[PDB]
Amino acid sequence: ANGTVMSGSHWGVFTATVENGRATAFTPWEKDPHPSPMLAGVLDSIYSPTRIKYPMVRREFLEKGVNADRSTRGNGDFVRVSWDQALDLVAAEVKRVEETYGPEGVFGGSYGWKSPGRLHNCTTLLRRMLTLAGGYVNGAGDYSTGAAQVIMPHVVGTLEVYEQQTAWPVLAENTEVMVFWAADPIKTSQIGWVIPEHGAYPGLEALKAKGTKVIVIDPVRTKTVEFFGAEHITPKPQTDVAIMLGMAHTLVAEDLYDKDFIANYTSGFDKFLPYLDGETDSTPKTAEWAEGISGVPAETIKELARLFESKRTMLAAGWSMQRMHHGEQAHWMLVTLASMLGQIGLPGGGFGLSYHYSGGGTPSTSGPALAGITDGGAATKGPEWLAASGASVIPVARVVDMLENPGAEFDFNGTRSKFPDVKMAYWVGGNPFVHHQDRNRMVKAWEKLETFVVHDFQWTPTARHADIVLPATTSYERNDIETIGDYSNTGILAMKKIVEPLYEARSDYDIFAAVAERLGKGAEFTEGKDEMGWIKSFYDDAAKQGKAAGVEMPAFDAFWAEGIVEFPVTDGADFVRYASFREDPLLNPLGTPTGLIEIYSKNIEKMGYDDCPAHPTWMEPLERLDGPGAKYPLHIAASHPFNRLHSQLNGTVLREGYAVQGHEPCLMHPDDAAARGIADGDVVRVHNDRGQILTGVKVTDAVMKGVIQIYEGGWYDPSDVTEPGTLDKYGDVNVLSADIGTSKLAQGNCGQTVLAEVEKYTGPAVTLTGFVAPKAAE
Ligand SMILES: NC1=NC(=O)C2=N[C@H]3C(S)=C(S)[C@@H](COP(=O)(O)OP(=O)(O)OC[C@H]4O[C@@H](n5cnc6c(=O)[nH]c(N)nc65)[C@H](O)[C@@H]4O)O[C@H]3NC2=N1
Ligand SMILES: NC1=NC(=O)C2=N[C@H]3C(S)=C(S)[C@@H](COP(=O)(O)OP(=O)(O)OC[C@H]4O[C@@H](n5cnc6c(=O)[nH]c(N)nc65)[C@H](O)[C@@H]4O)O[C@H]3NC2=N1
Repeated sequence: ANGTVMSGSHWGVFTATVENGRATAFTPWEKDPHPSPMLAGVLDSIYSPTRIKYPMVRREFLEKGVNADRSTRGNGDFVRVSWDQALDLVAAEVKRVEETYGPEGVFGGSYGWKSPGRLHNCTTLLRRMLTLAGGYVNGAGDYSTGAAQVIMPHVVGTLEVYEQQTAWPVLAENTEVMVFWAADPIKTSQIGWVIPEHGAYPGLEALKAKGTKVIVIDPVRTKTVEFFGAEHITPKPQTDVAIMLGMAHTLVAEDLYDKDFIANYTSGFDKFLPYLDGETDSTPKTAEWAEGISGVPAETIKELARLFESKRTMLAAGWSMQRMHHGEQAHWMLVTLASMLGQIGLPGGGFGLSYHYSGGGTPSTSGPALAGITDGGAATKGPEWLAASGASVIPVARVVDMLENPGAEFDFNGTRSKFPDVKMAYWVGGNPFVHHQDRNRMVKAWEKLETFVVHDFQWTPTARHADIVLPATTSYERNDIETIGDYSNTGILAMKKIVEPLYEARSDYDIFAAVAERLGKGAEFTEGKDEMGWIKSFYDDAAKQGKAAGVEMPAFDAFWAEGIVEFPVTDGADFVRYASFREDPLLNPLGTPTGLIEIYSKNIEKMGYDDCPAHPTWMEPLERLDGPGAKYPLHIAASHPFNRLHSQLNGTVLREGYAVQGHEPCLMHPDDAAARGIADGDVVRVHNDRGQILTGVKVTDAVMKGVIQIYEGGWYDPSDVTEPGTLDKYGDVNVLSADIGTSKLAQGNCGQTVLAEVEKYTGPAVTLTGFVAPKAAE
């Protein structure tokens, strides 16, 4: 096999060079305006030393089954087995758990970023098989906008976080002041949930070319700051709401805010005002009060408030500030501040919660939607699940609380239910042993599972902790179809097979059709179709919709031969979010009970949640930098990796470009380094009451004083899985996070509410074992 093949991924469209059946180079699509350097690691992930070769069974589970000693999961003691033995065993375990415990005994939430592709959607495929097996417990929401996606529907009446933004070109022509609040779009625009078009880069470039004022509010001097030479505001992490309240207070005290916009488009500001003024608690939320909490100068806070009120301003907020205790307050208070500015719905004004994600704001084309295989759920009646058997769904980040407290009650967005009693967890396309908070608690809670099954193509910590590991193929070893552009709908791509499945790896589709076949539902899982039958069915449906919309597309074979279809932009570049509501709120009301922006929410008031009041409120978090009585001195900006997609690509050649002494890097301010005797490049121990990890320090004033940056996604590498609190040799920041809910409203994760201490490491030397396969899988 010596040629070139085009395909796509979460990092973008690309062309692979193949030489005697091996992919040797991934070259970015010629129309990608800003490719990601991570493509080199994508290619490397097909072949790296942590590629999973064969199906494996954890020796203790192979020998003892449910009586296994579960405290040794993760020690790497696996036995290689044949595909037939492993499929029989997985099918027997699914049947056994379903029969013995009901669907409530099987957790199938399997949260994860997987790979794009309408056919090879491993998490949907898992659920298609589990539906056929009798059912399963699902997850609700995600780790990205756990809080924001639940509070927005109460406030603005829509999901908001995953909806199209005012178009980039409308911003270049109308916005005078662009604010990136807790957003680093240069960093996070590299990837897409579906194939990315990188539409933010030309949008950002156009703002810079127009000379538009840009202000970044972030504890770290990011590349977004650098790109624009932006005015950079450095709040102590977790104090943005106090700053917003200080700005709002200033707008009232100086009599500047838009009273008309508040009277005509919002509901409940009159119940928020007294609190803002301090009438209810003797604590006027002044700029000075906000300086006390956040560290940002009171005069800067007022000057920003005045600037935003006097110029067409776009508040482009990111999501790290809601992935925290009381996370709901952040975007609720931002919308409240934006309502006080009165520019929601005007070209270039208001707010936007997706300018830093998957091309939000890239103009949408007139093309049709593309849909892929489904879980079969809307197809034969799932039996009756009664409340006594527990909820059939949990907020995703409550997975460990669930395992630890079967039958216990939990509150979620106005409803109380009981946790189901789960005995089996099946995970594909996700890495919970890296993405979930409080690794030491989670490691212990996993002992409640009888059986844990994982499919991946990389030996992640999650694969290392499974009882049964099945090697999946990458997208580059099969064919698929997918949209380019979560919002732009730039076109549809043929994700063409580049190389044959490596080693004994199999698509998740093939695996699940095999398990389903052993359960007696083979035909039902495949629907009588094969890989191209499924792909052509999705395409044809897309084509039928396009033909009916005046966007006719070629026949399938013709589309597949070209490898792509691109669609025309009609009016998508003119899109202004909230314009129709602004233009006539009686004709175009929002989906809230009042039809208006709810600054005070009667529906939330009725829930009676102490941690989620009925108007945006400054509440003390579990821990925050310089909080009164806080134990630990440094805030960890546990944010998204520049050179990984979460944990993805950790076990590739890219790792050498950022690792420090082989460990995940930790940014630290020179003053904080010097106070601990720490030198740039030193191995340091980062620890709190929940865990301890090793990182390699990079001393830089890019991180504000009091804050260290350790990205999420590091492959957890425990020194000894049987030792509680064991040191993590590589640097998974989730060993240090707490596992608590943003509040009772959303139950989102608080992965960025983290305080810790750092010292030069003086323990025993460490050997990294997470970047090579377990000995028996070699
Ligand atoms: N402290 C902290 N701060 C954060 O900001 C933070 N972010 C959170 C968020 S928003 C997210 S979404 C999570 C990410 O958590 P997530 O589990 O989504 O992370 P990934 O590293 O994308 O794991 C995806 C896995 O799927 C595997 N895979 C890819 N394609 C396939 C396939 O076709 N088949 C199979 N079987 N496997 C496949 C990949 O190899 C990889 O191991 O981390 C969350 N955790 C976080 N913690
Ligand atoms: N390169 C890359 N890697 C990825 O893993 C990745 N993941 C994707 C996913 S699923 C999503 S959800 C998004 C995540 O998009 P999200 O906006 O949640 O990104 P983060 O990197 O967690 O935080 C963005 C910025 O917030 C700053 N910040 C942290 N705490 C605070 C705070 O208290 N106040 C303020 N004002 N700023 C704070 C951080 O320093 C960081 O620069 O990116 C997506 N894109 C991604 N790109």
